[PDB]
Amino acid sequence: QSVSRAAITAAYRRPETEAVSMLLEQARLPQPVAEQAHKLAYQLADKLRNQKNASGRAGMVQGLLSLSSQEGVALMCLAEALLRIPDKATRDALLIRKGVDMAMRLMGEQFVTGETIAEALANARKLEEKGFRYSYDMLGEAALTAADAQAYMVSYQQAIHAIGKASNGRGIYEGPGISIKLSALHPRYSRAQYDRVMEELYPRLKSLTLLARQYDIGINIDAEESDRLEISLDLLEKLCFEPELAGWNGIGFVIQAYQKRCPLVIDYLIDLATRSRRRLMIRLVKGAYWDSEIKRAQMDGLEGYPVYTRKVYTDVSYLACAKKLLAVPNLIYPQFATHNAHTLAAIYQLAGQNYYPGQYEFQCLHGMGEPLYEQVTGKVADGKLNRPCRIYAPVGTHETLLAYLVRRLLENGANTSFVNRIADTSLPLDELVADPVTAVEKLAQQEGQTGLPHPKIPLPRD
Ligand SMILES: Cc1cc2nc3c(=O)[nH]c(=O)nc-3n(C[C@H](O)[C@H](O)[C@H](O)COP(=O)(O)OP(=O)(O)OC[C@H]3O[C@@H](n4cnc5c(N)ncnc54)[C@H](O)[C@@H]3O)c2cc1C
Repeated sequence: QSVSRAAITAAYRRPETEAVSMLLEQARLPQPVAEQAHKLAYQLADKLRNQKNASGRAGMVQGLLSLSSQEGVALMCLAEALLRIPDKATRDALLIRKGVDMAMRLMGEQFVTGETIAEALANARKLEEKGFRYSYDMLGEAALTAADAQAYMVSYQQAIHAIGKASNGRGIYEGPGISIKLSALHPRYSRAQYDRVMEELYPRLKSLTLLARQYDIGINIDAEESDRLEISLDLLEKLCFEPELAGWNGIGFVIQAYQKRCPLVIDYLIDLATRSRRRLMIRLVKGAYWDSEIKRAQMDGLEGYPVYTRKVYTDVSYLACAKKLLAVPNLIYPQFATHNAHTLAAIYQLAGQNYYPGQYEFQCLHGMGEPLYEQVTGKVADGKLNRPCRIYAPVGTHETLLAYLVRRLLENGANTSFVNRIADTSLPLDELVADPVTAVEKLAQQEGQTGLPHPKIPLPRD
C-alpha cells in the first residue's frame, strides 16, 4: 500500500486513549476563538430553543407551581373556560408487521422531501430562493439482487437527468447535487470482494459520475459501514483518474469523524487531490451507523472498535478533522454536516476571517436542520450569518424508507444527541454547547487518564 493508505490501515482500531490524546491538541480552539465559538453557539441554541418562547413559558408554568403538574393543568382548563366568558363583568361576578409499517411511514414523513425526484425538485424552490442548496438522496440501499441494484442504477440515472435539468448550469457549488450509496449499486455489497466490485460496481459509478459531469452537478458518495471504507477508497482512487473527469471538481466523498481512521483518510484524500489534480468536495460528518458499529464489533470479538465509544470523542475528532480540511482550500471544498450549534459555531470560527462562498458550506438533513440553518443561511441584514447550507433531501416511497428512518430514530432519540438535548428545557444552554475538548480534559482529570473508553462499553474481548 501507499504510505497514506498504510497509515489508514494501521489506525483501523487504534486504542481510544491513544487516538483521543492525539486528536486533542489538534482539536483545541485557540482561546479567543473558543470564546467567540461559545458566544455564537449559545446564541444559536438560545434562538433555536426559545423561538416560540419555550423556556420562558416553561418558567411561568413552574413559577405558578404551590401545586402538582396535573393539578395546574386543571386550573388552566378552568382559567381557559373563564376567559371564554365574553363579558368581563359576568366573568368576575361568577398485525405487528402493519403496526411497524404504519409507524415508520408516519414518523418518516418529516424526513422525506418527495416521493419522486420531480416532487422533490418542486419542494426545493422555497428554500433555494433563500440561498439554501440541495443534495438529493434516492432512498434505497443494500441491494440484495442484481435486479435490485439495476433498479437503483436506473433510479439514480433518471434523478441526475432531472436534477441536472433543474440545475441548468448553476454548477457544483451553487446548484443542486446528488448523493449516492455504493451499497445500492452492487448486490450484497456488505460482503462483496475487490475483483467483482471493480468489475461490476465501478462501471456504474463511473457512468453516473460522467453523467453528473455533463450537467455540471456535484455527485457525492455517501459513507456507509466501516468495513466498506477500504473498497470505497479504491473506487474513489480509480474514479479520480478517469481522463473524462480531468479538470472537473464535482466528485464528492463523505468521511465519518466517529471513526479512528478519519484523520488518516484526510491525509490520503489530500494526497489524492494533489496526484489527481482536482479539488475534492468532502462532506465531514460524525456518522450514522454508531449503534450497529458497536454491535458488530462486539459480535466479531476483535481487539477494539473502529469507532469512538464516547460521544464527546467523536465531537473532538470532528473539530480536529475540520481544521485539517480547512487548511487546504486548494485541494478540498469542505462541507460541514451537522445540526449541532457548537459544532457549527466552532467551524464558523475555525474557518477564519474573510469568508468567500467557495471556501466551504454547511449541510443538514431535511426535517432536522432547517430551523438551525434559518439563522445561518441568508443575509447579514436579516440577522443571519450569510453561510450557505446544503440540505440532504431523501426522495422515495415507503418501500425505500425503513433503514433511513431507523437511523433517524437513533439519531433523534439518543440522550447524547444535540437535537435531543436542546429539546430539554431543563438542560442549561452552557452545558448544551459545552466545548468538547474541555469536556474531554474534565473526564481525564476525573478518571486518571485521557480518552478512556465508555465505562459501559468494554472491549469486545472483555
Ligand atoms: C447532510 C448530512 C449528510 C450525512 N451523510 C452521512 C453519510 O454518508 N454516512 C454517515 O455515516 N453519516 C452521515 N451523516 C451523519 C449522520 O446522519 C448524523 O446526522 C450525524 O452524525 C449527526 O451529527 P451532529 O453534529 O448533527 O449531532 P450530534 O448530536 O452532535 O452528534 C451525534 C453523533 O455522535 C456520534 N455518537 C453518538 N454516540 C456516540 C458514542 N457513544 N461514541 C462515539 N460517537 C457517538 C454519532 O455519530 C452521532 O450521530 C450525515 C449528516 C448530514 C447532516
